[PDB]
Amino acid sequence: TCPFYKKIPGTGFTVDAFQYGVVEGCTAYFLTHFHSDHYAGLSKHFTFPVYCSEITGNLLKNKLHVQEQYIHPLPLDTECIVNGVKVVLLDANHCPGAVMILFYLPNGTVILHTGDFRADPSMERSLLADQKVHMLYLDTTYCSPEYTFPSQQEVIRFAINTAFEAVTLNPHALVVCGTYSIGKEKVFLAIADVLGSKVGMSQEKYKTLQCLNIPEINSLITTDMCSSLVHLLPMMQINFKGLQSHLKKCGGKYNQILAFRPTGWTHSNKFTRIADVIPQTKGNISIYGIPYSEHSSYLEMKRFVQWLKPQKIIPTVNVGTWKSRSTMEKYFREWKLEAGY
Ligand code: NI
Repeated sequence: TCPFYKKIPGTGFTVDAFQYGVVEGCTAYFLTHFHSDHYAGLSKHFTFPVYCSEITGNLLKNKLHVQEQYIHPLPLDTECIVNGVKVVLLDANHCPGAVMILFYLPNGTVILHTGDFRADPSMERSLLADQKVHMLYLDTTYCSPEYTFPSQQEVIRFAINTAFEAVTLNPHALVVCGTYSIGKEKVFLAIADVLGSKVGMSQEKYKTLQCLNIPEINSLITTDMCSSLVHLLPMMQINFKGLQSHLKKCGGKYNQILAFRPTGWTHSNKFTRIADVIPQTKGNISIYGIPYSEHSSYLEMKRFVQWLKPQKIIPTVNVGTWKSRSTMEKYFREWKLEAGY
């Protein structure tokens, strides 16, 4: 059935709850971002109001074929009334089009649902600063102190410097980047830019990217693989067998591949600095695993919550085991006791 943590009290609202059939009592279905664990169940057959950002709304229409009449895009940073309740969408610093939702309940309670987010100090100067939030529905993906990772800017600098050196030493090397969803576009775009190439990809993936309102996008991507020296492929194909295969396809235009796998966290983070990362190599193929995250580190999540000072926290991730639930709850208490709320 629909879990309680997908339901917003005192409203007829749900959040990221599209795989339970008709949810009894639900008058509006909010969608925080276009990732499949969250949109699961949507299709052209859906006949209830969907509320979301403009970008998420472009992907609903084009990729899932949801009917225009049921898509209700809202602008960010703007007080909006939905079925008699004041809401606000905010940038979640996750993938394109990803939002957090502020609900202002008729009774005076204020609820923030983060969706999926990477907490940032810039959030402390949005409309969140203007009033008190009583309840926080929190993206707890990396809610444990072992989860450190570098800034996004540091990771992109590593990737750009690595690719530029490799191709300047060998102008017949190909660069390949993995993808399985929207997000982490800066990886392949920043590498393409430093190399003076467009990024080459399949028709399906090009269509996906053309929904994202990225400025000057026609100048950065293409479906002509032959004219491009940065290729995007399915994350599944980022391994030695899949890469040798792909190299054969290019017809002797290239004699080396340098590939990037943007992972979330991986255990070499607890030991290794970004400056010290190394590839796995077999022959003329090298694969780099780089920790580009679009979720909060443990310290970023902690700072956000200690700034916000909510009265109650409802986790939306890792809720499936008693061990994880009990661990999260202990961090919440530490944080509250250290900060004094
Ligand atoms: Ni997500």
